Amino acid sequence: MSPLPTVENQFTPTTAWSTSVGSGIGNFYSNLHPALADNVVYAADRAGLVKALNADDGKEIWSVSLAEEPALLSGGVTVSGGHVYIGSEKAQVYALNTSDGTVAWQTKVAGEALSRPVVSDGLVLIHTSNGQLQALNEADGAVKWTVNLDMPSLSLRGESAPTTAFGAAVVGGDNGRVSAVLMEQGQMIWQQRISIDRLSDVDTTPVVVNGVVFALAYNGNLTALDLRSGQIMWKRELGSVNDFIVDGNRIYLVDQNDRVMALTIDGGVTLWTQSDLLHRLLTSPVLYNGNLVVGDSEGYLHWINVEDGRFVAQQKVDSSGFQTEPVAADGKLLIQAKDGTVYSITR
Amino acid sequence: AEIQQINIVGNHAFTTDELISHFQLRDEVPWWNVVGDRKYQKQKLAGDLETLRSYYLDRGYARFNIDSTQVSLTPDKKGIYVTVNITEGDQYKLSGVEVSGNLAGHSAEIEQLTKIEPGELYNGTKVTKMEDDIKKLLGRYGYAYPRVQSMPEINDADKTVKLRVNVDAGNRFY
Ligand SMILES: [Ca+2]
Repeated sequence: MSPLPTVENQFTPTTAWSTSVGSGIGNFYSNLHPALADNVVYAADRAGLVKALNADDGKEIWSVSLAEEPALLSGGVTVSGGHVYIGSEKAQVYALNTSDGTVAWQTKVAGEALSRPVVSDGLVLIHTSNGQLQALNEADGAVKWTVNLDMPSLSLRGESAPTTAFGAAVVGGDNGRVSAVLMEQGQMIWQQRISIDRLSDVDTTPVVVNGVVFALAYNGNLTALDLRSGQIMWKRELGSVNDFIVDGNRIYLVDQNDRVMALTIDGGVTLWTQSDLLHRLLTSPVLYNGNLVVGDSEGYLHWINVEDGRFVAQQKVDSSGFQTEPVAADGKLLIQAKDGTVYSITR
Repeated sequence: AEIQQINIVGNHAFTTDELISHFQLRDEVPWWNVVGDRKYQKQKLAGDLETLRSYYLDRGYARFNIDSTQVSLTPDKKGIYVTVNITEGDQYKLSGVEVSGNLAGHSAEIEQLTKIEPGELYNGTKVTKMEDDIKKLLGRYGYAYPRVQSMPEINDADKTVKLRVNVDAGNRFY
């Protein structure tokens, strides 16, 4: 991989707290990451342990075990409306109560539930490794509808979490197509192709802004689609499995070779590229106090200025390394290392 | 790239661990075999699916089905995931065996090869060996290439299977 660049920090980022969460995910590549809601962090490990932690000091509020298989906890954590949602590779979806971690409900779904659960319109959206998109009722977990998506012969481990807008879910497929489905009854609305060198997963979360859907497939392309019809407005030959950011009139992405880039929202023209972290296996990016932040497999956080793609800081945080997505919300920056340790980072 | 996990979904009668223990593909090399690796091969996967199929068929699960399988690569291209999605169904008992076709006048001996223990579970391998017994029996009268096909007639109400076996003795050879 690319060696570590020498950076003179413009500020000194530090760790506000860290808290272990069992043994994390280790080398099992998956989505599992922390959630934050009302000053509580919810985080899990693959084996089945789930904790709620005070967001200010990382001290434990409750801790439960969903094993007592291992559970193979994998998709999530997502929190909404008093519920903590987690999908597993034993094809289970759990809804835990935020107050005490009791299981409100648990549902057997169609396949390994790899995706970050997405909550919208009273439903919980789950995307399985065998190509099913399912909507579960928030109140009892009953499956309301299922959409079959075509699976190629080989794909990339992971499943697209849909975005939602105007009563539709917009989801990436493993065969290079983006699909829009009505959330009332899972009615297919439109499907548009945007795609080992034949690998073409849209594992990224689509982003919907001003009647436009932005989606990104592995091996290309980054495409803008008309939300109403699915028609392609423009495309850029860029590829990734990492979520990207649309903020202001900018697109920020980390491509499949770990180039970090900023593009214009109107046409996807590149503003800058930062290639120094090439093949260090970056997490997807997050905006924190003005800056782009990514983690790498060696356990560094890199802070990047959005105007010019310049490093403003770097910090050595965790030896087991990073993989799953960082989270920035309510004044916090959170990230979970492969060994399960959750960090709250302060700028 | 090396196999990170071989996962089975839908297996309630037997643990994932017990099932994949019988596979050529490995997500883990056991200490007692040195030669083994975690490399993926298409042909091995195909063999393992047949092993899994036979595992259930031999144990009464006449409706056993492999709904789908996924193979996927991790984005760093170093890891492989294998997932097998199955519907077990219930266990089935053997009601009878009916034999028909060109039996070359050895119906009686053949019928005594297709006897059923009372209350016997369907066993896929036992069906194959019964077919083989019929082929060898015909082989002892000159018929060097007999063909035998067994079609399970499944009764989901009774939880019973009737075997309809077709035999074609074929040419006699000197
Ligand atoms: Ca995928």
